[PDB]
Amino acid sequence: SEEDEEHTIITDTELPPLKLMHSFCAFKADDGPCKAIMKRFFFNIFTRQCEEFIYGGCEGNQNRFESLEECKKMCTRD
Amino acid sequence: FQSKPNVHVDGYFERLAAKL
Repeated sequence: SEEDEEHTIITDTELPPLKLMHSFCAFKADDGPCKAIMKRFFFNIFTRQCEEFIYGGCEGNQNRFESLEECKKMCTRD
Repeated sequence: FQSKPNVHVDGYFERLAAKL
């Protein structure tokens, strides 16, 4: 489990490697510091699926989408 | 970056806890 974008990055297991559209698709899902309960989606590089998480409403990172489809578009090829 | 079985930031589940 290593992925690359333009320059490359490694982590700890084995399934044929992903050239990620954008680097942020491999960032951990981040709730941020605010306390709301917002259902959002992010790309999980280990299951290779877009998955649900709870966003607090502020800050965080780019691996965060309002829909399954919006997430596919950014973090999945064609 | 995500690491094997750690796809969320530190304290995600503990903070989530408290919200729900």
